[PDB]
Amino acid sequence: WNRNPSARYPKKGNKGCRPVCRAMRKIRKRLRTGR
Amino acid sequence: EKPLFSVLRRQARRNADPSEGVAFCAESAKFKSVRRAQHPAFEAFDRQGPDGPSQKPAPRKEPPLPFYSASHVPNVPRPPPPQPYTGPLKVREG
Amino acid sequence: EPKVYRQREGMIQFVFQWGIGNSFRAVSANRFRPVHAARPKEVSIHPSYFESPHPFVIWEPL
Amino acid sequence: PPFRFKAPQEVRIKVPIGRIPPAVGPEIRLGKSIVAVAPHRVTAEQLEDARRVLRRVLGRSKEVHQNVHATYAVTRKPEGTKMGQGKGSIDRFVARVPAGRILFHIPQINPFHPFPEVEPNFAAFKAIAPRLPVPVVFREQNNFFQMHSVKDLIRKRQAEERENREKTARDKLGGFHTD
Amino acid sequence: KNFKTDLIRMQWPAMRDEMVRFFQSQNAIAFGVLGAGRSSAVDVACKPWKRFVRKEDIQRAGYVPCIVEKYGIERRLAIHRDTLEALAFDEQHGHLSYLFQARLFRLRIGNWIEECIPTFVQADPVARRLYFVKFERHVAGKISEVDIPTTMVGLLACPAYQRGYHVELVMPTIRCQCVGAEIPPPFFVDVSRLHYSPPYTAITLQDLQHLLPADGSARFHPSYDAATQEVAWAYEVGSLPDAPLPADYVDPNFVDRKGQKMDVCFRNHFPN
RNA sequence: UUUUUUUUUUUUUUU
RNA sequence: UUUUUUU
RNA sequence: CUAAAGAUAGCGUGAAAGCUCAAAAA
RNA sequence: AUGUUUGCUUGGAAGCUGUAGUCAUUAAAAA
Repeated sequence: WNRNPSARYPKKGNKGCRPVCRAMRKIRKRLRTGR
Repeated sequence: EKPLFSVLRRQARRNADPSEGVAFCAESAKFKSVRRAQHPAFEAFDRQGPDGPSQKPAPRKEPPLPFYSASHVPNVPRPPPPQPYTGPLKVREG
Repeated sequence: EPKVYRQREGMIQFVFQWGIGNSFRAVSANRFRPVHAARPKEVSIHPSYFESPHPFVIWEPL
Repeated sequence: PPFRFKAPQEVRIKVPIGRIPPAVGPEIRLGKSIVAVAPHRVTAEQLEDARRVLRRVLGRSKEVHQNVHATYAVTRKPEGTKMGQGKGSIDRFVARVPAGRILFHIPQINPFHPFPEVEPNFAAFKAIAPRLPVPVVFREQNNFFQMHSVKDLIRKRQAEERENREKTARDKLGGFHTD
Repeated sequence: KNFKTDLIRMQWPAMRDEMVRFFQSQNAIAFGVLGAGRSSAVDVACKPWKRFVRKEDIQRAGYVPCIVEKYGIERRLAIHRDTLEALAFDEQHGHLSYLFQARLFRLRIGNWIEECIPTFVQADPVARRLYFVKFERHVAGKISEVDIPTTMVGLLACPAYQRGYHVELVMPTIRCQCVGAEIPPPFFVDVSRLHYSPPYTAITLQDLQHLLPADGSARFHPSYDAATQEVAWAYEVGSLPDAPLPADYVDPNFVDRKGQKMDVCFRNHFPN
């Protein structure tokens, strides 16, 4: 499962919801939109 | 369908005044129409057609489909242009 | 007391093709994008509207 | 008249993996119905197993109908292929089932009109909902209207009788005038 | 011999009268329960649509925006959610009802009354919500196409169903041309007399034609065929003949984002 | 019922 | 410096 | 006392017996 | 509660190892 690397740590307040090297942002949206 | 290079033959025009059936009636000694009495609206509808620039689509005759069908999709992405009208012409009042 | 709304006598329905303009659409830059597309709209208009006072002014239906 | 329409046929053509479009509008079906809530892929084997379970639970006297068919093909990389050597062979077939689409439905109409105190039956759909890869919700739409309800009449009659009783009790004692 | 029996027999005539009177009283409203002479109109209030106001704002506020458009100027109104949805979803385990689009809404705005009928509805596929509902005016003497629903309440009294046969409702709604001041109520399919036949049994619209108004205000669509337009069936499960796929069938698995058919569908090697 | 959240750097939860 | 529970 | 009580919903036995629930009354 | 251990399988089947059916109680010094 996708839980080890640093490209999957959620944004906390004051980051813009798109920090450097993220994949989960586009994974969840896609999932919801259709898997 | 095939190409034609010549003057087309004469075509007779069609009238716009259909006939009607009547029958004698002794209760008034007069000829009464055989058609069933109806609302003016209905009469007009049947005769000329729907009143207005537009109307709702036609109903479904056949029973529903047991499974879903994407009937809301057109036949082609780009329909062809309209074809010209061909047929008997209307007769103008003399 | 409450009253039932009733349209003006002599009115008829009419389908305006192409589109209907406004203040905003008056501007060239604010015109329609596919200018040859069809955008019909059904509106109620008096038949008397289609009558020019001067012969030099006419109404092209198309 | 009734007919037994033949099911579609699988398309043996490689196709992209594009997204699942949304639904146009709500689909209304008489009788019981089972629908999804989210989009996902469903396999022909899954659908067939659901059909078999539904038939076994309901019995041979009841009738059922399917609303989704497996026609979308999908490819898979064979074991023993390099990084990229072209598209792989067809693996299985799936059906693009968006949210709100119906899967199964029983046109059967509840005959018990004067019995609104009993909820519908969804044991057959419960027996297969865990199987499905999507969340499902039970549904049962009928032609029953409010106006045509006996509950209202029962309520009315109870009220009337109460009133009558009360009136009688007040008049008996004679603490107030009549008429 | 017992006296209670005698007493009960003596009192029965009196008891009958009470039920008679109750039904009469019930019927009095119109100035049987399942009769065709029953009104179905509703009366609700509305609110004006303020300038510089979005759909979203109104929706969030707890209201449903609506507009009224034919035979008059375009008017904007807002109808309470708790008031509108209640009519819309009149079932505990149901979705958008058929009857919703078969009524006469007497909307009240300011000092004006509009007699309209919803045509266009924007509802959530899964959830029970209303986003936008359009209305169309109804003027006496003008043909109005309306879909009248059907009812089969009297299902218990079906010999066919009693014997264990399967019964279905083909047509949920029947098209009609309303000209009168009021819409006819829902039709009632009297299934009390429906015997099972080896091949099949069915009911047509000719039988139900007697339920129309006597004044002739309503009339079924001429396109229909009363001699062959069935409304209900009665057959045996797993005893139907085989038929081919209809020519007007469209595969829902090959639809584009735009609502168009895939290029593949145009191919030679594209069965069904 | 609400104020208290990934406050998951530590203490603290003092409502 | 907590709010709500129609008639 | 009056009223009501499914061809039989849940226990039980070896084929039985027995108990309880629904309905009814209060 | 009662007809009634109603019927066909079964060595045997009562409401309660399978299945079909699934209504009968208040009435003759009522006319």
